[PDB]
Amino acid sequence: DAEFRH
Amino acid sequence: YVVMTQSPLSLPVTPGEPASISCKSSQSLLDSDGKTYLNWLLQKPGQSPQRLIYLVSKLDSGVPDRFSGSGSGTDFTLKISRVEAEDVGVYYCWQGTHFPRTFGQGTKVEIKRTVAAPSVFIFPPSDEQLKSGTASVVCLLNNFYPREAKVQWKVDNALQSGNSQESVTEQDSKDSTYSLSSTLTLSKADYEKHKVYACEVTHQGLSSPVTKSFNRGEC
Amino acid sequence: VQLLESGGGLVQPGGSLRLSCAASGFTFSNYGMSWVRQAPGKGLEWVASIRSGGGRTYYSDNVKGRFTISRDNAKNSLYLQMNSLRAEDTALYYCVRYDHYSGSSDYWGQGTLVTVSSASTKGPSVFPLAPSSKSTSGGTAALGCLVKDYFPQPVTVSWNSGALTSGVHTFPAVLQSSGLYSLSSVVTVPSSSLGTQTYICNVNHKPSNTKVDKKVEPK
Repeated sequence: DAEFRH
Repeated sequence: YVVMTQSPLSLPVTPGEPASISCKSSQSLLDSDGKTYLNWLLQKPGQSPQRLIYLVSKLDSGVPDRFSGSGSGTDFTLKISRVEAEDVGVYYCWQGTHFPRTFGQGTKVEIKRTVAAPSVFIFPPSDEQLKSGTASVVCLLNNFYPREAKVQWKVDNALQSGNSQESVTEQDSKDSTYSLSSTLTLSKADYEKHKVYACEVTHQGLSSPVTKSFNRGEC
Repeated sequence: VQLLESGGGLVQPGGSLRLSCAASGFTFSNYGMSWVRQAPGKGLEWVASIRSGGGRTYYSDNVKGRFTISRDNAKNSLYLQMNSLRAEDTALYYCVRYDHYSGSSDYWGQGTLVTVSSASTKGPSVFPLAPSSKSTSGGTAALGCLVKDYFPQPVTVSWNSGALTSGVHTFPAVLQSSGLYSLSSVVTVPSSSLGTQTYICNVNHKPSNTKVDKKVEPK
């Protein structure tokens, strides 16, 4: 999921 | 990299009673944006996973408020205030703070309903199968609780070994029972050297061990 | 909102496979998507992600250089091209939507099953489990279908084309020593219906193009 932010 | 650890891995709970599942991460799930991306989903028997909770404590669409989530840092908890039969299944937490995405191992919730004895049915092989050279005998144990059930095959009173297999359903979402299918398989020749085929069921709900049988020929 | 995966099946080690996910019920182009896998009897493991913008992708360490995720927004489709497959890649593969509004993945598809093995495809034999006598003191009969010796998974069973669902138990398959699967599906019905009501199990084994509708009659 973190890959979609940052 | 970020390991998710759940506990307990198996959670039997009496309906009406609360339940708690712990979820712990190897690193804090507090993101530099100030949010904590910890989530909970449930996988029911024979179904796709469905989300229950996001951002630690937020209820997803359609999710009953007996579900709640709390925690911070590396320490989190899913709570069910009053467990219902429909809550049966495997619960997973997962973190969206660190790449890559990691899930917990899963916690199977079991509902502890009242003891129910199995209804036992025996099935002789079909003539279709007999034509193909083999012979399967099925013993069915329907809608019982709890899960522990002993099934032994006897052919002309001889205890069988190494020629049977069994399968058990997941706990039913509606009546919280299990069902078991035991299959004894022989060559047609072997099957035709005997008369009496019996499956013997032992279960805590039964007043005494139960035998269902038939005699081969007019099988 | 629906995510429908296809393309799973049997492939030899070192082989290739191409999975599809047809999406509907939402504006597909606006959402990040991922593939997540579940090996039977085990947990959830993230496989790959693709953003809504720029065709940017992400892969778990296990599949780097072998899997390629992509999307066709015009077809509302997600794709997973899988090369150099290994036994360890055997799993149910789910299409999963990322909800940026909640900072977390929400919807899961139904999954499509990938089996990596050198074992041969085999279609099942479908045998009737005939309702005999009585079977119960209380006016209930049990009948069913034995689906024997198939590979790979999965097999689906319905009764009377979906009309009959009450009291149906389809058991999890048992992996036999030979490497082949068997399962049974059973239903309890009123004893009085046996004379008039027709019972047919509809068995589907897609990997072998097998479609069987088997009429189960007493005696």
